[PDB]
Amino acid sequence: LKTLDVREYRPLAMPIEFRFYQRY
Amino acid sequence: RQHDSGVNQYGLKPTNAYDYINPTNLINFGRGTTF
Amino acid sequence: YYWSRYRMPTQMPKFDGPAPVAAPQSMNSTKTNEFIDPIDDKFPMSIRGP
Amino acid sequence: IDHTFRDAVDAHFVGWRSKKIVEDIRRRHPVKLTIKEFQSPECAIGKLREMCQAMQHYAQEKVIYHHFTSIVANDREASITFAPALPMAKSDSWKHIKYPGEKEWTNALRRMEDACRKSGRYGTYAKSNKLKLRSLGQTSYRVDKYGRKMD
Amino acid sequence: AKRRVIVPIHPTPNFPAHFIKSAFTTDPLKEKQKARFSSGGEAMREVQDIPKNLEGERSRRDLASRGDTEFQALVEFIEGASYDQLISGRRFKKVYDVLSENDDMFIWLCHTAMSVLNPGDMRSRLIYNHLRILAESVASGEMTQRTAFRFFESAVRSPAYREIAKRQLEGGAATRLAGISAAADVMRRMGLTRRPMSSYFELYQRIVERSEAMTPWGFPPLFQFEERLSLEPRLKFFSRASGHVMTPHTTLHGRRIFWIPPTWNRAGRFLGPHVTLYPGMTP
Amino acid sequence: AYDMRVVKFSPKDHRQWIYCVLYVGSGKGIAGWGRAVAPSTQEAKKEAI
Amino acid sequence: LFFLRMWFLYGCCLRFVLFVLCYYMSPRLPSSGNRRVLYAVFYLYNFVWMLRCFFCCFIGLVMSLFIIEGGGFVDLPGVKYYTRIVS
RNA sequence: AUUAAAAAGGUAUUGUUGCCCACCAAUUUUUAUAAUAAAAAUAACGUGCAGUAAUUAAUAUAUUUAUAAAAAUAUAUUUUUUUUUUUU
Ligand SMILES: [Mg+2]
Ligand SMILES: [Mg+2]
Ligand SMILES: [Mg+2]
Ligand SMILES: [Mg+2]
Ligand SMILES: [Mg+2]
Ligand SMILES: [Mg+2]
Ligand SMILES: [Mg+2]
Ligand SMILES: [Mg+2]
Ligand SMILES: [Mg+2]
Ligand SMILES: [Mg+2]
Ligand SMILES: [Mg+2]
Ligand SMILES: [Mg+2]
Ligand SMILES: [Mg+2]
Ligand SMILES: [Mg+2]
Repeated sequence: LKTLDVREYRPLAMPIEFRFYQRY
Repeated sequence: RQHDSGVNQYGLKPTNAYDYINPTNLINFGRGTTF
Repeated sequence: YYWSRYRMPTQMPKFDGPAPVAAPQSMNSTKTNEFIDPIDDKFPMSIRGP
Repeated sequence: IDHTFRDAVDAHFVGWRSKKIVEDIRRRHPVKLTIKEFQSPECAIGKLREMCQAMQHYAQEKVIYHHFTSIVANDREASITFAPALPMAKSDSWKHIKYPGEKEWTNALRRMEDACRKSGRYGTYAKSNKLKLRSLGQTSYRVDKYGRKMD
Repeated sequence: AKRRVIVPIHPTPNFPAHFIKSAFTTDPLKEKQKARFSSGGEAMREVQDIPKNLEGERSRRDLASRGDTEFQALVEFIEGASYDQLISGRRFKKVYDVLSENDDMFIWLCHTAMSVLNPGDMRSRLIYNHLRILAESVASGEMTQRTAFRFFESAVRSPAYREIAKRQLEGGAATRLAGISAAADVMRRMGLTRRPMSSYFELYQRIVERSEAMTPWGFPPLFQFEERLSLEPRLKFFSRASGHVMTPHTTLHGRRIFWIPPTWNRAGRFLGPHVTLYPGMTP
Repeated sequence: AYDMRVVKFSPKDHRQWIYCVLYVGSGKGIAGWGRAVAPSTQEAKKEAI
Repeated sequence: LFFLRMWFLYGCCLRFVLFVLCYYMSPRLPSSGNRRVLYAVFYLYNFVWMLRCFFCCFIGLVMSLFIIEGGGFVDLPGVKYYTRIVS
């Protein structure tokens, strides 16, 4: 695709399922 | 002591790692807000 | 000099520390008076008097 | 139906827009081309002439019949108006693709020069001297960020 | 872009260093922000709440001659009725805070009396000593109320406890008298209050007010005690606390105690609080 | 570690708060660690402690 | 570690090359200027390859062959090889 | 004497005068060369205004359509904003 971020977007939220996918 | 355990001197007391990185959340929500 | 009068005779108190108790401090939309005492105006008039 | 467009315009635009407008004439629609944004009256009819001389070239091949109607050369707008042939009895009785030619052009030109010289305003906008950052890619010499040579 | 160039000012006989950095800023995107607040000796000693340390002779002398602080606060509030002073909401606040210094301790005890079905016989020296110790640990901050409560219910009572409870209780709710006489007894024998009655009165009162509430003796587990999110001070459970068009521009215009009174630069038409513009006639 | 987080108190108001991470220890068998987000550097230090 | 930028080293740490061209190229914003690029040639198994590399070196009296060295990244996208000395 | 307080989204990050989308020129580089090869870097010019519940909500498949984003219809769907009859 365009290979680079056009938008600089940093969401700060860290939902537990996104991180430990072994347990949820 | 004189007030709540989950609120310190500067605002809500930041337990998870989300609050150390994003500490707006400590003191802000909505228009209605007081200390 | 003529300005020799206007030196500080004593050492001024430093500002060492935090806002005083119940100071105005301002969140999202907050109408703030530095002037009005926070605690003593909020006190009901029937008690303190006009 | 009206297509208004600017004065500074590419060959590309002229091409596909030309074909658009002709295809609209084909459908019996009212058509008018207009420039309401221009640096000079001169360049303005430069574009009007361009688009029309593309429309001729295209529409005489697909053989759709229309006559040129009105040239309004004005201070705030420079515009030309076309109308289609009503029926195939109107295409067979009068068969023509009819456009302006140098007389009407240069005359409404002079009329726009004077109409604009009277009100004292020779365009709605003019090009700006600003030079935006530009890369040329590969070059044989040193070049500053705006694309100009190093003396 | 014609960026404003501010020349830095160096300390002066009348313009000391800290004054400069506090009252003057060379970055003019920071002009016109707002007012900042600071504290010196007494307001700082209040705010910062640094508990003193015991020390050599002067501190112990000052512990000795200390006397009753609860009465002192009250005197100082009352004294605002003297002709030469006003009646202060701050003096009242200090009064309040000394009356309620223990407060939540009482609150805890309420829960041990009313929030527990069948807490054994509360007269027996055993369960009594459990209660005593936990109370003294809620006071003096050694434990959280939650931890002390969960301790109290999980404290060791007697073998086959439920099956002995089937020999007294139907649905397992004991009678609450032993509990209250116990919980008043502890606060009396512990030195918790300066004046003896206060223990018993507060503990009793706080129960009687809650008696009228819908589902009075149950509590949500999260709001019952200290936790990250809490209830607003009016709704806390056994707590002690249970023109108009022109007004935003008026503000100052009532009878207003001030902090810093306004000045002529910062307020255009205001005349001072005392002023009476539409005076009535009085003998 | 010391660090800087922006703290937005309103759509205009922006404060600079800093962030401290430290650990207290005594080789005698007792340690502990803390972190805090405060207004000043000294503040986050004392806080985290 | 990015192993595909080394394609023309063919498993070797340094390379020899003959000079051909030098043109100039403008790096990825927000870094502006003119980065000097040298267009080089070398041969392997009687195939003649044109290698395109960053010119960081020092050029003295006119000379032909350089020594190409490996990586790191640079402002200029697609530049992968660098210059060591000139012979 | 007629009304008003309490439920809400942001691809931006002092934040809508915010950002982005495709075509439309040059060039740079690899190759599996389909109107006019494909893909990747890219900072002109010109058209718009596709997207951020965003001026007929969006997303996916399907078929069609075409200056350019895309648009029409057929299905599923919320990474779209909610409005609520336990026999009347
Ligand atoms: Mg990113
Ligand atoms: Mg977000
Ligand atoms: Mg809200
Ligand atoms: Mg390799
Ligand atoms: Mg780099
Ligand atoms: Mg090629
Ligand atoms: Mg291509
Ligand atoms: Mg759409
Ligand atoms: Mg749109
Ligand atoms: Mg839409
Ligand atoms: Mg779609
Ligand atoms: Mg489709
Ligand atoms: Mg289209
Ligand atoms: Mg589609």
